[PDB]
Amino acid sequence: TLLDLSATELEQVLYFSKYIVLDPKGAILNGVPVEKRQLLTDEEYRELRYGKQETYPLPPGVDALVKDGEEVVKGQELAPGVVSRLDGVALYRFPRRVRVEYVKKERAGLRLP
Amino acid sequence: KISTSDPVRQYLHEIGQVPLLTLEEEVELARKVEEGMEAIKKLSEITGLDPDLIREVVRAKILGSARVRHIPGLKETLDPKTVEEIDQKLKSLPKEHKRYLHIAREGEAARQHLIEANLRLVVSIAKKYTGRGLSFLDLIQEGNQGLIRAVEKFEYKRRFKFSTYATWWIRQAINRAIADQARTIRIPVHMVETINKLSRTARQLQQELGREPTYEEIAEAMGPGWDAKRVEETLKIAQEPVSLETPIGDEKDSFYGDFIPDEHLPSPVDAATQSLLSEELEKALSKLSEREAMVLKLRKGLIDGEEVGAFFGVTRERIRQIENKALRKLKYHESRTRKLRDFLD
Amino acid sequence: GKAQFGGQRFGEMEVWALEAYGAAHTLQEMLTLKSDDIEGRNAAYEAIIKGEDVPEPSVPESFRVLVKELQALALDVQTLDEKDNPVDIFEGLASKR
Amino acid sequence: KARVYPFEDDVEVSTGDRVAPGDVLADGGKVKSDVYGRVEVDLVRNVVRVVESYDIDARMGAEAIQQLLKELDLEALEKELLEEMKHPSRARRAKARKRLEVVRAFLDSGNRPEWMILEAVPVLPPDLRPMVQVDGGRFATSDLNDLYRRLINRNNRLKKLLAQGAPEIIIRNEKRMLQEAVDALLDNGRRGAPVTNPGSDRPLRSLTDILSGKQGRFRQNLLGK
Amino acid sequence: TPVAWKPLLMGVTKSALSTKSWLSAASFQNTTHVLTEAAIAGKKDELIGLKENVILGRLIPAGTGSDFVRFTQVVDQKTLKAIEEARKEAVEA
Amino acid sequence: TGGVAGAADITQGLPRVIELFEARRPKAKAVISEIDGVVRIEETEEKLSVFVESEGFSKEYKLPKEARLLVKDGDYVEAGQPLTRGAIDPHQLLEAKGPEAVERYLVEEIQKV
Ligand SMILES: [Mg+2]
Ligand SMILES: [Mg+2]
Ligand SMILES: [Mg+2]
Ligand SMILES: [Mg+2]
Ligand SMILES: [Mg+2]
Ligand SMILES: [Mg+2]
Ligand SMILES: [Mg+2]
Ligand SMILES: [Mg+2]
Ligand SMILES: [Mg+2]
Ligand SMILES: [Mg+2]
Ligand SMILES: [Mg+2]
Ligand SMILES: [Mg+2]
Ligand SMILES: [Mg+2]
Ligand SMILES: [Mg+2]
Ligand SMILES: [Mg+2]
Ligand SMILES: [Mg+2]
Ligand SMILES: [Mg+2]
Ligand SMILES: [Mg+2]
Ligand SMILES: [Mg+2]
Ligand SMILES: [Mg+2]
Ligand SMILES: [Mg+2]
Ligand SMILES: [Mg+2]
Ligand SMILES: [Mg+2]
Ligand SMILES: [Mg+2]
Ligand SMILES: [Mg+2]
Ligand SMILES: [Mg+2]
Ligand SMILES: [Mg+2]
Ligand SMILES: [Mg+2]
Ligand SMILES: [Mg+2]
Ligand SMILES: [Mg+2]
Ligand SMILES: [Mg+2]
Ligand SMILES: [Mg+2]
Ligand SMILES: [Mg+2]
Ligand SMILES: [Mg+2]
Ligand SMILES: [Mg+2]
Ligand SMILES: [Mg+2]
Ligand SMILES: [Mg+2]
Ligand SMILES: [Mg+2]
Ligand SMILES: [Mg+2]
Ligand SMILES: [Mg+2]
Ligand SMILES: [Mg+2]
Ligand SMILES: [Mg+2]
Ligand SMILES: [Mg+2]
Ligand SMILES: [Mg+2]
Ligand SMILES: [Mg+2]
Ligand SMILES: [Mg+2]
Ligand SMILES: [Mg+2]
Ligand SMILES: [Mg+2]
Ligand SMILES: [Mg+2]
Ligand SMILES: [Mg+2]
Ligand SMILES: [Mg+2]
Ligand SMILES: [Mg+2]
Ligand SMILES: [Mg+2]
Ligand SMILES: [Mg+2]
Ligand SMILES: [Mg+2]
Ligand SMILES: [Mg+2]
Ligand SMILES: [Mg+2]
Ligand SMILES: [Mg+2]
Ligand SMILES: [Mg+2]
Ligand SMILES: [Mg+2]
Ligand SMILES: [Mg+2]
Ligand SMILES: [Mg+2]
Ligand SMILES: [Mg+2]
Ligand SMILES: [Mg+2]
Ligand SMILES: [Mg+2]
Ligand SMILES: [Mg+2]
Ligand SMILES: [Mg+2]
Ligand SMILES: [Mg+2]
Ligand SMILES: [Mg+2]
Ligand SMILES: [Mg+2]
Ligand SMILES: [Mg+2]
Ligand SMILES: [Mg+2]
Ligand SMILES: [Mg+2]
Ligand SMILES: [Mg+2]
Ligand SMILES: [Mg+2]
Ligand SMILES: [Mg+2]
Ligand SMILES: [Mg+2]
Ligand SMILES: [Mg+2]
Ligand SMILES: [Mg+2]
Ligand SMILES: [Mg+2]
Ligand SMILES: [Mg+2]
Ligand SMILES: [Mg+2]
Ligand SMILES: [Mg+2]
Repeated sequence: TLLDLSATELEQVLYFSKYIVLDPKGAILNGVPVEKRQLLTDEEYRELRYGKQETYPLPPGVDALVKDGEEVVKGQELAPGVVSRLDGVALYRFPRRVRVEYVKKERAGLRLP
Repeated sequence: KISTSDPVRQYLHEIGQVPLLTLEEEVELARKVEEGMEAIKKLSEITGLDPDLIREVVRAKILGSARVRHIPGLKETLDPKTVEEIDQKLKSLPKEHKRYLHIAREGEAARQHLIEANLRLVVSIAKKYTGRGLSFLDLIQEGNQGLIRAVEKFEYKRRFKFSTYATWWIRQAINRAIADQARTIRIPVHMVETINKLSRTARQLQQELGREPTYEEIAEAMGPGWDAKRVEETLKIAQEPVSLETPIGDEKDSFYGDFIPDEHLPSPVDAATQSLLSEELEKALSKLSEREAMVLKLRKGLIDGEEVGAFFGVTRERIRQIENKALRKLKYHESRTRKLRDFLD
Repeated sequence: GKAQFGGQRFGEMEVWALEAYGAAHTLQEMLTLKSDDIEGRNAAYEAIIKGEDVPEPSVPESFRVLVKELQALALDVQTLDEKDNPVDIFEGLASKR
Repeated sequence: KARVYPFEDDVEVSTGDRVAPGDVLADGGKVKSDVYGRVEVDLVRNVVRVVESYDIDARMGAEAIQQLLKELDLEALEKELLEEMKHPSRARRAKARKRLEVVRAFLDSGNRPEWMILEAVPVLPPDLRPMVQVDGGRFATSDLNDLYRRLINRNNRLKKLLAQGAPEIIIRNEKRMLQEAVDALLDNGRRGAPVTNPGSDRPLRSLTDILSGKQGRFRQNLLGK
Repeated sequence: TPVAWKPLLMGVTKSALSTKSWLSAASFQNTTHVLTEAAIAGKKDELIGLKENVILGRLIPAGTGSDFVRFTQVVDQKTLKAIEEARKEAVEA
Repeated sequence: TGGVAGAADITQGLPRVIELFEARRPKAKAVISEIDGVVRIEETEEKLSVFVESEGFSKEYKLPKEARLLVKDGDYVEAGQPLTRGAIDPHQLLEAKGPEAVERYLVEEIQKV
């Protein structure tokens, strides 16, 4: 009542479990400006603080997708919907840059120490 | 709404989004955790700062702002200025030592990550130590504290993976918890196992007699130094208490605590007692010699219960002399004017 | 219980009976000296014993038990003065140390 | 967004990184440079990974409400609702009148509203929550004590959980329990009902059940003595 | 500032269910709510009325505990002349 | 008091004394006259109707089938006067003839029992 929050449900929501309410300021968007007193979910919240989208898709065999991904992964900015080419179709559908990880037996080039 | 489901979903969901691969991810994280250690220590070496200090500053930068330092641990590390100063020297560490800084943080992160991923492990474990007297969430939580303990000692050099390792370090944390918190009136772990053995034994004894064992069997079957007094005693401690607030007689509206009387409190009879007793004892104490009467009055009625150590400078002979002569003149005139005879007790 | 008879109950219906009369003290007594005033009933007996016209009631333990149960919950119940200022029910046991 | 060769511009404190030598950025957890706010570091190639989300104060639990409650200048909301009260139509002005009630008394006379939040739990006296010798050696204690232990254990386990290291899920998990617990002693049953272990599915009398109850405090303060 | 009101009629149950002193209200409605509100507002229960003042174990507001007679003294003509003699003594030197 | 069945009109004994102290809506309410004027009645099949009017205004009163009317086509009905037969709701009499009225109704209606 005193705090204009959903009098009976916004409380129950943040009180006992993790549904967050942006307290003072939060510059970055959801699509709209920082919600002064509005509340959000873990999921969307997660999408915020670490970075927009997380996509870890790791290849099946050692030579088919490990090559498609590697060639375009290290310095190349991978655009949304980057259609990696081998098992099925490795679909990278989101933003900016890419970081691959290990490499077995095929050909070794441009990798870390 | 209802609390088990939400947490279950809470971690199950995160594991569902990030389980750790059998070898790779656990190896990776492991490797990072260790390097963190080696890093922090080497940081301690070059900064002169305690590895405890180096540990908490990297924690703050990776796990939480001034908010997490201020509320959890009251206030000895200045929320802003203090930790920051520490991060500045870390920056100053050239190319060579700066590396350890960068590693330490990354290692600290990996740690938390390994901890997150192996939370299903705890709950699966904690799931079976259910009916011991601890709440499922309490159980998972202690077990959780156990998995964190394991994280501190696992040596990835020794090939075995964290699965089997966490198992032990968790089961130990749980069992302890069960033995330390489950009862209102604490009972050491030995008494606990003791009680389990006693129970189990009573079980095998119920097996054939058709007679709930007299405390004779239990002693025998138990072993070396078991006797009737011992078993009657253990099961007496085994009974948890009773709810002072329990429905009594016709449960209609009866509460067990209105019925217990009180002992320290002087029921009227006693207040009147101490009134006359003190007034009459005080009257006798005045019209007398303050040499051995007050000695035995104060030595007996003022501090604690020593003939020799009772009188100041004058030895025992004058003590016994006035003690027994004044104590009898006092008693024999009190025999005349009978005031004390009627034993106030 | 066993050998001491146990007191009679003074029910609301009975309270009102006194309330209706001008039995002011007689009702206080029933609520203090006779049943819950820990320090009261004590000084009460002794006073009677020395043929002293019974003393003036101290606070009932019902009251004190209450205030505290109430303190047990966030709430703060403080008695006040002529002018809005403190007064003390718990005789000297609440001030600290 | 991955930056490989950031450069030095000293208007604001040096943001990001230098060519290769100096790296002013924080390591690879939390670092706010421009509108983008997280910074990971890959010493492989000079690569200063800079994620974009920014300083967003996100809280849940009494923590968040404690804050909200301190920040409010009741006077402002008093005058704001005054206008909301008489001017707009009956729908939002009616809600505002019920919301002005509470704010008024808060300010009127008595005490101010930051106290509704609990961070210091008063514990009821001891002799009032006895531990007594019964029969054979049976003991008897006021139900309040099982509840008190609840809270204390949780509160402690919390502290040690924060200290040991803190995986988020587990800390909330506990903070949840903790909350629930703080309810238990105050009032049991408003949200679920706590039970002494298998023997009596009975609501451990809460301090509430003490005051009101089937046969409580002001209650039997009038049934009789 | 004319305070325009409207005569209201409520049931004996409700009439009491809501009253000045929370003490009395704590006794039968919802001890739970009754207090919550009485608290928030910093309510000063002026004790008048016997219910509220009985819980205190305080003397009853009605009866011989009447502000009209709580104070009354008695005299013997002998003690009357005794006190005036105390006043006579007030004459200095 | 009473039970829902055909036409059970009043309430006797303690049940009533409860309905009186506690201001309640009688089983068989009696529509009172908010206006003090003259009476007029009508014929059609389903529902009856009594109209009170002065040189100023008239008011329509819906009196369903069960309502036995005490008033007749012709004379005056003071404010809060019984226009149906039976029990009266204190609130309504309060509004209509005033407190002075309700107060005086309550007392006397109680003693009646
Ligand atoms: Mg709302
Ligand atoms: Mg709604
Ligand atoms: Mg609402
Ligand atoms: Mg919820
Ligand atoms: Mg807002
Ligand atoms: Mg969240
Ligand atoms: Mg190109
Ligand atoms: Mg999407
Ligand atoms: Mg290779
Ligand atoms: Mg090293
Ligand atoms: Mg050196
Ligand atoms: Mg301190
Ligand atoms: Mg110092
Ligand atoms: Mg700072
Ligand atoms: Mg800052
Ligand atoms: Mg080195
Ligand atoms: Mg089982
Ligand atoms: Mg096993
Ligand atoms: Mg056993
Ligand atoms: Mg076995
Ligand atoms: Mg047994
Ligand atoms: Mg019985
Ligand atoms: Mg006693
Ligand atoms: Mg004396
Ligand atoms: Mg003598
Ligand atoms: Mg002397
Ligand atoms: Mg002498
Ligand atoms: Mg003498
Ligand atoms: Mg002596
Ligand atoms: Mg001595
Ligand atoms: Mg000693
Ligand atoms: Mg000496
Ligand atoms: Mg001799
Ligand atoms: Mg001699
Ligand atoms: Mg002698
Ligand atoms: Mg004899
Ligand atoms: Mg004293
Ligand atoms: Mg006394
Ligand atoms: Mg006498
Ligand atoms: Mg005297
Ligand atoms: Mg006194
Ligand atoms: Mg209080
Ligand atoms: Mg360039
Ligand atoms: Mg400028
Ligand atoms: Mg506003
Ligand atoms: Mg509006
Ligand atoms: Mg509304
Ligand atoms: Mg709060
Ligand atoms: Mg015994
Ligand atoms: Mg428990
Ligand atoms: Mg999370
Ligand atoms: Mg989570
Ligand atoms: Mg329940
Ligand atoms: Mg339960
Ligand atoms: Mg339980
Ligand atoms: Mg229990
Ligand atoms: Mg259970
Ligand atoms: Mg209840
Ligand atoms: Mg209750
Ligand atoms: Mg009722
Ligand atoms: Mg009601
Ligand atoms: Mg009642
Ligand atoms: Mg309640
Ligand atoms: Mg109220
Ligand atoms: Mg008097
Ligand atoms: Mg006189
Ligand atoms: Mg003189
Ligand atoms: Mg002269
Ligand atoms: Mg003269
Ligand atoms: Mg019928
Ligand atoms: Mg029928
Ligand atoms: Mg019908
Ligand atoms: Mg109705
Ligand atoms: Mg007609
Ligand atoms: Mg018609
Ligand atoms: Mg009809
Ligand atoms: Mg007429
Ligand atoms: Mg008639
Ligand atoms: Mg009117
Ligand atoms: Mg009118
Ligand atoms: Mg009128
Ligand atoms: Mg009027
Ligand atoms: Mg009338």
